[PDB]
Amino acid sequence: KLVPYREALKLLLDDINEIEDTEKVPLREAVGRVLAEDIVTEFDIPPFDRAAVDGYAIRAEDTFQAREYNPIELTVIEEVPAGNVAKEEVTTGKAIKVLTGTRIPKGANAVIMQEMVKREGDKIYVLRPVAPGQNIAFTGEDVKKGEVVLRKGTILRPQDVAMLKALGIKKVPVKVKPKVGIIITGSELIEEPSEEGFKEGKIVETNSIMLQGLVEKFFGEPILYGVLPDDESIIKETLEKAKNECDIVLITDYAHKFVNLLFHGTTIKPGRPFGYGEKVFIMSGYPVSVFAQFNLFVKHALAKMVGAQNYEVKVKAILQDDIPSQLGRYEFIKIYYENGIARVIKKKGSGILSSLLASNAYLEIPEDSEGYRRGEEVWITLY
Amino acid sequence: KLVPYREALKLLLDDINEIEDTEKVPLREAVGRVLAEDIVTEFDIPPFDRAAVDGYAIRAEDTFQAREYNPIELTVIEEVPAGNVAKEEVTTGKAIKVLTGTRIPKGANAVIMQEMVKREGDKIYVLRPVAPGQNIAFTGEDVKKGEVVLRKGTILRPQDVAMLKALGIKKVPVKVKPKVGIIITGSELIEEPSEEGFKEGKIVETNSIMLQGLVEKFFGEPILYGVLPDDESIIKETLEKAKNECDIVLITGFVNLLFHGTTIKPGRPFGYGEKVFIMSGYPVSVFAQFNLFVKHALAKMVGAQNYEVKVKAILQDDIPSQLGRYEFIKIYYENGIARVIKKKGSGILSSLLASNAYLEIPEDSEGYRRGEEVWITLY
Repeated sequence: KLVPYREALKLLLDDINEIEDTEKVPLREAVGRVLAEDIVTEFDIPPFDRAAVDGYAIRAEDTFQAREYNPIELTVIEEVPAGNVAKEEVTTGKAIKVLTGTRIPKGANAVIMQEMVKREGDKIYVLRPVAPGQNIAFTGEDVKKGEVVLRKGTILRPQDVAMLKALGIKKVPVKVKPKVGIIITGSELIEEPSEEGFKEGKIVETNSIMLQGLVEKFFGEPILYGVLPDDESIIKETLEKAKNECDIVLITDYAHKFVNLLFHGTTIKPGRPFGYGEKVFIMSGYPVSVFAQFNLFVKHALAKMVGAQNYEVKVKAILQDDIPSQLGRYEFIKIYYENGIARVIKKKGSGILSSLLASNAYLEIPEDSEGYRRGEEVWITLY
Repeated sequence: KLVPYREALKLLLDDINEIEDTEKVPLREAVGRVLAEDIVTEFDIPPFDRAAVDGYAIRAEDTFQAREYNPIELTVIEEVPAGNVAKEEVTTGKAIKVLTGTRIPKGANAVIMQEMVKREGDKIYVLRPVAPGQNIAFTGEDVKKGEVVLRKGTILRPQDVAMLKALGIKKVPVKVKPKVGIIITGSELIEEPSEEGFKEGKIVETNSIMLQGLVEKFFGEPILYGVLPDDESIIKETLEKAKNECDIVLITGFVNLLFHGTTIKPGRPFGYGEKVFIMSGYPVSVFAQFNLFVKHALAKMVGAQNYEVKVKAILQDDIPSQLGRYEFIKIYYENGIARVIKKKGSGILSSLLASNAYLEIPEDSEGYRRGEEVWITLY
C-alpha cells in the first residue's frame, strides 16, 4: 500500500531534529546562512532624539491656539552651531535654532521648519499648530535598545548583514550546515558520454551533480561518496555515510536489506518508489523523479535541521492548460510561471531532464483531486 | 527639472555594454553563473533506445491475437543484468527480460511490463495486445543532436548543471563577473557603534557591506575602495583608479554627467555618468536605486535572462502616492497578499528587513486603493 504524501512527510520530518551546533561566520560570508538565534541590539539607532529638519526647537503646547490671524510669538535664545549641543533649555514662549542631526534641547518636544516661520529679528512667528514630536527622529525609531532586529531562522540577505554591522557584530552566529551524504548506485552508470560507452549500454551519471547544487541551495554541505556498482558488500559502506553525516541520500533487488525503513512506496508521482529510515533517503535514479523527491521531502528536512523560515515562495497564478490527475496519486507538476500565468510543461518518462530545464516552479495536486481546468487559480512554488 | 524614471533608465542602459570576456568554470561552482553562449548537444539523449519499464522485450506482432481467452506463449531466452546489453536477439516467439534503462535488444520493437504477464518457468503469457514501440524510451526523446539545450544568459541552476554533465561538459563557458568599485563618501561616518563618535551622532557605515552583498547577488564582483576623506583624494585619485580597475563604479553620498536629479522616490538625487553611479547615503534610498538602476545594468552586462520574478498580489492597505514621482514602495508578500511596509525615517534600515518585495507606481498615477491587484517584484 502506497502511503499518502502528507503521512509520509510527517513520519519523515518527525524523525528529523534541528541540529544544535552553531558557528560564528564573518559578515562577508554571511549571505544565505541561517541565524542560530534572535539578534538583539544593545544600541538605540539613532542613539538620541534628533531634529529631522533645520528649524527651531519649540514646545508643541505653545502653538495649539495658533492661526493665520493669531500668530504666537516665540523668542530665539540660542542658535546651536553645526555638530554642537544646546547650552540653554527651552521654556514657555521660547525657541532654539537647530540644524538637522542636532540633539533636541532639554525642554523642547518639537521642531518647526525654518521656512514655515517669519524671522523678524530675534522673534519667530508660528501661524499653525505644531504637533508634539513633529520633525523629531526619536531615539531608536530605526531599532530600539533591547529589541529583536532579526529573528531565529532568518536567511540572511545583504540588508540583514548591513543591520548586523549597524549593531557592531563582526561574526554572526549561524547554524552549521547539515552534512548530506550522496551515494549513487548502478553498474549502468558512467561519468562521461563516449561512443564505446553507448555501445555497452551505459548512461551518463547526472543526479550526483544535481543533488550537490540542490543541497547547497538549501542550507547543506554535500559530501560525495561516488558512483558504486550494484553489489551488496560495497553498498554496505552506507554505514560510513550515516556516521560521517547528519542525513544521507542514495540513488537507485531490495532496499530493506540496507535500511530499517519507516516507509517505502509512496503516493507521489513521479517519485513513487521513495522511502526513508534512519536518516537515509532512498531516491529514484531518474533526474525528473529525484527533483520531485528532493522538493517534496529533502528540501523540508534540510529546512527543519537549520530551522529555516521563509525558504520558499508561494504564488497565485491562472492555469493555462487542463491537468487531468489520477485519484490516489499526489501529482508533482512542473510549471513555467510568467505574467501571472502557470503554463504546464508535460513530458516523460525516462528521466528526461529537459522538462526540468524548461520549468520555473511546481504545482501540487492532492490525492482526492481529479485535476484542474484552465482558468482555475492555483498555488505554485517557485524553484 | 527631474528626468523621468523610464527615460533615465534608458539613458543609463544605452551607455552600458555587454562584457565580451568569458571564462571556463567547473560544474561544481557553476550555479549562479551566467552562460556566455548557447550550448548545443553533440549526442542524442537518450543515446540509444532503452526500456521505460521492467519487463520483457518482445516482437509486438506476436501479441496481436492475444486475448484473455487466448493467451500467447513466448519463451524467455535471456535475462539481462543491470548495466549489460543483451547477447541474444529477439525473434518470433521469444522474449528477453530487461530492467528499466536497458538497451533494447536487436529484433525487439516493444516491451511489456512484468506486472502484465505471468511467469511460469522459462515462459511468459501475454493476455493483451501490445503496440510496436510500447514502453520504449526512444533515442533523443529528451534532446536531439544539434539542438540548443541551454540558452545564452541562463543563470545556471542545479538542473542546468545536470544537463551540462549529461553533455560531457566539465568546464562551462560563463561571463566573467563585472567588477564593481564601491566608494563611500561622508565626514560623519564611523565603523562601529562602540566608538565614541556614535553617541555624538556619527553614523555606522553599512552601505558598503550591503552593496557588496547586492553586487554578488546580481552577477558582479565587488571591489572595495574604503571610506575616503574630504580632499583631492576623492576626485580622480580614487575615482580614476576605480574607473580603470573596474567596469562600473558605485559612489554613495567629478564625472562627465549624463544625468542627475531623477524622479524616483526615494532616491531622487540619483545620477549616472561614464560608468559611475552617484547614489544616496541613506540605506533605503541606496537599496531602491540599486533595484531600479544598478541591478538592471549588471544584468545587461552579463546578458542575464529571468533575473527577477514578478507576481500578482492583493493590497492589504491603501498606498497614497504623489504625481510627478516614480514610487519605490517596500512590501511584504505572502500567499497572494501584499502588505505595504509603512515605516519611514531619517536613514532607517529596519524597513528593508521587514520587506521582501517592492511595488512600482508610475509618475502619472495618484496611488492604489486597498483591494486592487498590483504587480510586485520579489527581492
